Amino acid sequence: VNSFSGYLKLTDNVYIKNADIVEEAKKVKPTVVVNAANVYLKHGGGVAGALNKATNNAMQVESDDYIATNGPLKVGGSCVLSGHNLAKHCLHVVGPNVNKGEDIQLLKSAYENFNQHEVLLAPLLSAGIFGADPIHSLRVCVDTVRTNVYLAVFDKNLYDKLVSSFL
Ligand SMILES: O=C(O)C[C@@H]1CN(c2ncnc3[nH]c4ccccc4c23)CCO1
Repeated sequence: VNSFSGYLKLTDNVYIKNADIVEEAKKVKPTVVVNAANVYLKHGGGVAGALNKATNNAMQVESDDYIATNGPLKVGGSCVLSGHNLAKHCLHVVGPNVNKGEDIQLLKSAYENFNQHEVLLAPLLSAGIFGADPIHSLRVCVDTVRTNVYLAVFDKNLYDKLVSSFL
C-alpha cells in the first residue's frame, strides 16, 4: 500500500492522474520524482522549470555543480540528485526533444531508467515542450516500465484523451 490517491489504474504497474506534478510531489513526498530534464540540466521551462521553481532554484544550483563535475547527460540517460522539498530523490531523465530533431526511438531508453526504482511519480517523457505525441509516450511507458509508476498529466483535456484512447 502507498500514499498515491485518485489515480486511474491502466495496467498492473502503471497509474495515471490529472494533476500538477509539483503539487502532487509536495503532498505525497514520494521517494522518487522524475524530472523531464535536458542534457545540460538547465531547468528553464516545462516540467523542469516548474519543479526547479518549487525548490527556490536549489535544484538548478545542485544541477550546475553536477554538470561542472560530470559533463552533460546522454539523450535517453539519467542521473539521481536530491529531491529537495519535493521528494527524497529526483531522477532527472532526458527524453528525446523532437524540437531538436532527436531520435524518438530513444524514448524507450529514457523510460528504462525508471526500472531502477521500485516506485516513481513521473510526467510523460518527451511530452509537452519536448514535442512528442503524449499518446505514444504513454504507450512506450506501459510497454517499457515494469516498476510502479504514477503518471501526473497537467492538462485535463490531454488526460481525458490519454484515458479514452488507451488500449
Ligand atoms: O502532461 C501534459 O499534458 C504536459 C507534459 C508534461 N508536463 C507536466 N506534467 C506534469 N505536471 C506538470 N506541471 C507543470 C508545470 C509547468 C509546466 C509543465 C508542467 C507539467 C509539461 C510538459 O508536457
